[PDB]
Amino acid sequence: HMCDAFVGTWKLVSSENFDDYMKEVGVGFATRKVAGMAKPNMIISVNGDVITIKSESTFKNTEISFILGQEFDEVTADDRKVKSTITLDGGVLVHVQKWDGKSTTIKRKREDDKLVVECVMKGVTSTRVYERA
Ligand SMILES: CC(C)(C)c1cc(C(C)(C)C)c(O)c([C@@](O)(C(=O)O)C(F)(F)F)c1
Repeated sequence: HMCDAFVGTWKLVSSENFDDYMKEVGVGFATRKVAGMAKPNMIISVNGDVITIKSESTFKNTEISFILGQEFDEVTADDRKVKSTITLDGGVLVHVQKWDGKSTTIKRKREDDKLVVECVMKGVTSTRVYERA
């Protein structure tokens, strides 16, 4: 029953500061413009110890599967090759991506009927709000 409140299909309903987050990460102009326009769904499922997170949009369809605390290699939607570890910290899914001596953290949390995603790169934070589809 790890992660029960995250499981389901979620749709993006608001975004703040996402372009600036992407700039800080190093995403190029054209990808920022097209990715920033995306209205993704996020589909989260659990089977045993394996969590799967899919992101589906007109820009890209991506999927990660992982076990909490166990590092994995990820190719991000902007084509970074990163080493990722996802843990549960006080009910928050904390996703750390490492590449080229850099690091970014993406947190997913349940707040009321929303799934709130906070993306941090150095001092820049983007907040993305999803609701059930
Ligand atoms: C949906 C899409 C492809 C625009 C997208 C692209 C990225 C980048 C480019 C890797 C920064 C990203 O981080 C996120 C996400 O962080 C968000 O919604 O905030 C995630 F992962 F939660 F879906 C979405």
